[PDB]
Amino acid sequence: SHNEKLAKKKIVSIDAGRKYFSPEQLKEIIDKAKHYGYTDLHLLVGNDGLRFMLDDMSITANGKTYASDDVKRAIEKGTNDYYNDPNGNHLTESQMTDLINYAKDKGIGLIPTVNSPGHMDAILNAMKELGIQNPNFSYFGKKSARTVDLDNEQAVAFTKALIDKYAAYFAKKTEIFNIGLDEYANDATDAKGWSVLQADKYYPNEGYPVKGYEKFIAYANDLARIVKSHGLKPMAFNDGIYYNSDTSFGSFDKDIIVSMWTGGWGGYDVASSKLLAEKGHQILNTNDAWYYVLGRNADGQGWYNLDQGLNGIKNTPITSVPKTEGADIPIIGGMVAAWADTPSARYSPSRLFKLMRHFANANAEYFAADYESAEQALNEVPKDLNRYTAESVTAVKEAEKAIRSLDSNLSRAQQDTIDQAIAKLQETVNNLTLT
Ligand SMILES: CC(=O)N[C@H]1/C(=N/OC(=O)Nc2ccccc2)O[C@H](CO)[C@@H](O)[C@@H]1O
Repeated sequence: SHNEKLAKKKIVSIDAGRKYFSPEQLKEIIDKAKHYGYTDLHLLVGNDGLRFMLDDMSITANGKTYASDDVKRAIEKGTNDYYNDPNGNHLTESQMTDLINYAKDKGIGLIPTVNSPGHMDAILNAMKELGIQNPNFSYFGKKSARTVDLDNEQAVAFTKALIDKYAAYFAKKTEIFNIGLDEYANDATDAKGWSVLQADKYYPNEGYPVKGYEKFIAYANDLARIVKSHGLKPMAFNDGIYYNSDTSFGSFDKDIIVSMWTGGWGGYDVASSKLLAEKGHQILNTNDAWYYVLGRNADGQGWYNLDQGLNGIKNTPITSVPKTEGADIPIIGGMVAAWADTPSARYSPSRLFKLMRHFANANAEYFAADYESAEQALNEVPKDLNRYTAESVTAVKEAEKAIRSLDSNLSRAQQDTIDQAIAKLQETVNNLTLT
C-alpha cells in the first residue's frame, strides 16, 4: 500500500510559542521539510509564550471591546514576562501570511497551535494587564502560571474570543487548528491536573474543583465549535481527552483530531488510542518517542535529548501509536516534534534537520521523494541538439524521456531510481558529439 503510506501527513512541529523563530529560520525549516518529503509544518505560536500578532487584535468579550493596541501591549508584555527572547517577540500578520504562502508554493501546509486552557502563561498575563481579575487556576493555594480557571467566566470568554480571532485569520489558508488542551495545571498540581479536575465527582467534600472536568469538556467542545465555524478541523493533544478512560463526565466532539503524544506514566492514566479511535476520533501519531528539546543535545543531557529522540525514531516507526492496547490503530499521519522548554537554549538548525532527516529515512516509504534535482537537470539540457550526431542526440532524448516517465509519486525509499535517471541524462549530455 505505497499509495496509502504516501497519502499520510508527515509533519514537523516547532515550538515557536516558548521561543522566537524568525521568518527566515522558519523558511529554512519549510525548505528542509519539503526536501525530506514532509507535508506540513506544525507551528505552535501560543504555547506558554504567545508569539503571533494580528494587525487587528481587538477583542470583544465581557460586554466590551478591548482595544487592539492594548491587547497587543498586553500580549507582548505577557510573553516577555514568560521569556523575553533577545531574538524577537512575535511574528506579524504580514510575516505569517507570507510564510503560509511560501509554504503553500512548495506543497507544505501550516498547522498553527494557540494553546489553552493550559500552556497559556502569556495570555493569562495579558488578561491581567487588561484588568481581568484572577484568571489563573489555583490548587490549594498554589497558583498555576500556565492555566486558566474554568470557573472564571470573564477569563474564559476572553480566551475563547482570542482563539476565535486567530481562527478567523487562519480560515481558508490552513486546514487544521490545534487548540492544544494538554497538561492542565501541570505546575500547580505536580502533573496531576486531570485527576484534580475529576476528583470532586468521586471524592466530594474534600475541596476539589466542583464540576472541574465537566467544565473542561464543555470548554474543549466550545473551542471545537469555534474552530469548525471557520471551516478548520480542530486538533488537540490526547492526555486530557477521556482521562482515566472516564466517559461518565460527558463526550468530546468527534471532529477533534487527536494528536496522540503520550501513553501516560505512573499515576497519569490516559485513554488508550484504542478508546479514542472507538469514540470516533481520527489520530495524528505524535509519539513522544521522537521528541527533541532544544539544547538537550546528547545522551545524559536530559529528557527528550537529541540522542534519545534519534533512538526513538530508529526504534518506534511512524505506525506505532502510543497506548494501543494491542489494537490496530489507523493514523492520519505522523508528527516529529521539537520543543523549547528552556527557551534560552540555542536553536541549532543542523540538529533539528538531523532529527527531521532521520524520521524521514526511518519511515522512507511514507515520505515523498525529491524531484527538484531532476527538474534542474532537465533545465540544464542544451535546448538545441541539431549540431550533434544523430546517435548522440537520440541518447539524450531517451534519457530525458526516462526522467519525464518517472512515477510522480515515488517515496524516499525509491530515491535512487530518480538519481540514476539524472546520472544517465548527465552522461548522455556529456557524450553529445559535434557532427
Ligand atoms: C503535548 C506535549 O508534548 N506537552 C509538553 C510535554 N510534555 O511532556 C511530558 O510531560 N513528558 C513526560 C512526563 C512524565 C515523564 C516523562 C515525560 O513535552 C514537551 C517536551 O518537554 C513540552 O515542550 C510540551 O509542552
